[PDB]
Amino acid sequence: FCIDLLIKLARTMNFTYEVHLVADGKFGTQERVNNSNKKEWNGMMGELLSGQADMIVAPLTINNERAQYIEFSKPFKYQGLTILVKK
Amino acid sequence: RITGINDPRLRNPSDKFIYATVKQSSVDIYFRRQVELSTMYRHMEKHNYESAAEA
Amino acid sequence: IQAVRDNKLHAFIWDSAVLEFEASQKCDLVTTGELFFRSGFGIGMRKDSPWKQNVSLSILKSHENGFMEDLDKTWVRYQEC
Amino acid sequence: ERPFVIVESPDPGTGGCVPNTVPCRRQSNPYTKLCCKGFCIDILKKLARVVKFSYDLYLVTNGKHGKRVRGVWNGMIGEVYYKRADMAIGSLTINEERSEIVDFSVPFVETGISVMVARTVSGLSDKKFQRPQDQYPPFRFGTVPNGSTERNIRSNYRDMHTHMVKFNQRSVEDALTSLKMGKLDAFIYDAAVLNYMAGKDEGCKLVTIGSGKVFATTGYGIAMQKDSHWKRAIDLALLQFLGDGETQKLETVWLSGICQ
Ligand SMILES: *[C@@H]1O[C@H](CO)[C@@H](O[C@@H]2O[C@H](CO)[C@@H](O)[C@H](O)[C@H]2NC(C)=O)[C@H](O)[C@H]1NC(C)=O
Ligand SMILES: *[C@@H]1O[C@H](CO)[C@@H](O[C@@H]2O[C@H](CO)[C@@H](O)[C@H](O)[C@H]2NC(C)=O)[C@H](O)[C@H]1NC(C)=O
Repeated sequence: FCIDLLIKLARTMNFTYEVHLVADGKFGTQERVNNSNKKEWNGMMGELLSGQADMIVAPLTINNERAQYIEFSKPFKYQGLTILVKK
Repeated sequence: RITGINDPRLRNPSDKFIYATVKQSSVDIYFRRQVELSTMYRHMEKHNYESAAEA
Repeated sequence: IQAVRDNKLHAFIWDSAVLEFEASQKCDLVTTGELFFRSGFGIGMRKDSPWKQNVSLSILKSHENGFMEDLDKTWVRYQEC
Repeated sequence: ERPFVIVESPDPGTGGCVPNTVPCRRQSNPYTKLCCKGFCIDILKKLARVVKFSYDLYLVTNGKHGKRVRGVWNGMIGEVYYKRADMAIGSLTINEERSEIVDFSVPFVETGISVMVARTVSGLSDKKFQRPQDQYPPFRFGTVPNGSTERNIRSNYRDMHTHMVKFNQRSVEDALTSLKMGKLDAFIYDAAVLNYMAGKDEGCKLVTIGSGKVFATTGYGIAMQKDSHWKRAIDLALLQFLGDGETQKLETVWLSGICQ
């Protein structure tokens, strides 16, 4: 889905793209280890903040904490959360 | 037959069902000091038997 | 998904779209209830870069003409077998 | 707007209206004082209480929402454009046309475009609304003019427009009156207002399949003059408002249904 959307987007703004997967597979939250009170970022959000990335294209969430440091765009699909049980 | 204070018939008063209490009671103050429930007082103040077991 | 399907766990708490497609996709699994939180996906980049504004306009541009809806229908409609 | 922002006549004799309300002033540019309360009213009250700002409520006279007819903007969008009003609140959708010149915040109410009918169509591509030239003439979809939907139907099915010159053209309630009578069976309008009004009615009128077929899925936002720093602040706050379940409470104290 997202890569097809990326193709349709790049066909309009003179783009050249290099796509590469995340390092560890974790989505990303603030993380603070002892002797370091600042909750340093880890995940693809931390990779983007580091400088290796230029844009993230994945089904990311728009929770309050993420918007503090990174400017988002208008959402393209609203949804919620649900529970899965065997039946 | 009926339910607690959750039904839309009480959230939105209906012309068929009538909700009334005893006037000049502690319940009057209780419904006169709730922010969200204020509108029910609007119904309750409209018609409530200023009465007793007669009601 | 594999663990809870193998009855190692009982229920999985996850986003509505992923499970809503996968339940109709694999077999025998259905979700119960509805959302208790509501939000959507989006694109994210570093602060103050014009790509952000331009793609934000382009996303609504695509939404107006049904391109996103058509793509979603194409990629989720062949399910619920 | 009918469910969101409600305007009422002042208190019986005093002038300071009933509590849980905010004074508002309709201008003529007799500045009578009315009292406004509703969903957006409480939203703005909480926002101002959390970001420590003061405000006054002013209505508009030139049209309901406003369109770019003859290259001039009327309505709330035009008022914000001409810098005669720093902010706009209430029923105002989001799309590419308005986003060119005016900023916007994160949406807080997921809206859509749906079809109200009586108690037959399953999409825009359906043969009924696509090429309406069959034997039975299904007539008079509502689509209140000069609003938020005509620009959307301007480039979704180009032949539907010229077939759609005659309809119910008084208000949203006029469509309900005509549906109850039977002069028409088609209505197309915003999802939120239609859902709310179909919620509370004697008997109940059944909308189409539901939110599963909404066109142009967007969200209601807050307009504001461009480059204002203020925007960023409120944006963050808006997300926090979705965290504490505030939206659920402020909806359940303003949304319900006798059938829906
Ligand atoms: C972003 O999209 C706009 C629209 O195509 C462009 O930005 C500028 O838009 C103005 C008004 O149309 C033009 O006069 C400028 O020439 C555009 N800038 C450039 C660099 O083309 C542009 O296509 C996109 N990029 C930027 C950086 O604006
Ligand atoms: C959309 O635009 C039309 C055209 O201006 C508006 O219709 C006009 O309404 C005024 C009201 O007094 C009449 O004097 C004009 O003769 C009407 N013009 C036409 C061409 O019918 C219409 O009101 C606008 N829509 C809304 C919702 O305001």
